[PDB]
Amino acid sequence: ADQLTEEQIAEFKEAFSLFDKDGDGTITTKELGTVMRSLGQNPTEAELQDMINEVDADGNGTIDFPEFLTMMARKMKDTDSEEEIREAFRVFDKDGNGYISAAELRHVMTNLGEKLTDEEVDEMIREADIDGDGQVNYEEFVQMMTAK
Amino acid sequence: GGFRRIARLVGVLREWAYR
Ligand SMILES: [Ca+2]
Ligand SMILES: [Ca+2]
Ligand SMILES: [Ca+2]
Ligand SMILES: [Ca+2]
Repeated sequence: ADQLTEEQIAEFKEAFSLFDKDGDGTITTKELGTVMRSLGQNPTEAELQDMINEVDADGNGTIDFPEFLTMMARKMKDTDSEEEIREAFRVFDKDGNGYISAAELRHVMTNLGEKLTDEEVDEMIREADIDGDGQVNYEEFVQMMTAK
Repeated sequence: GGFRRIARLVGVLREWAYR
């Protein structure tokens, strides 16, 4: 009985709406450009178009639910999980002090488009606060991610 | 939502800007 991996694909369905602010089922270089500024800056509608062209399975000019998933598994495979972790940590550590912070976690979730209480941010720290210092250090951050 | 699940999506943000 060779089962499938559709269980993981369900998670990407719930994340797709977060990336598509219009909830119309498709993301356009203009919409994603807002996320790029939050990471550092906005690319260019010319260059943004080339990125979608290599991932456009149909060639319509936009990324659909099934097209977005194929690119995700293709990028991580040719890349290493160690590389995506280093990039994500650097994005959360805006002040670059060695660890994150309650204010650092809340700034990204709100910037992403989700509303949570300050208590919601504190618990996130508890999950990676093995030493009990109230802050997540670099070592605690990687261990919790590769715990299993 | 699990904290580990959120980290996977963050890694995708920098890769998109890589190219
Ligand atoms: Ca849209
Ligand atoms: Ca397409
Ligand atoms: Ca920090
Ligand atoms: Ca800690």
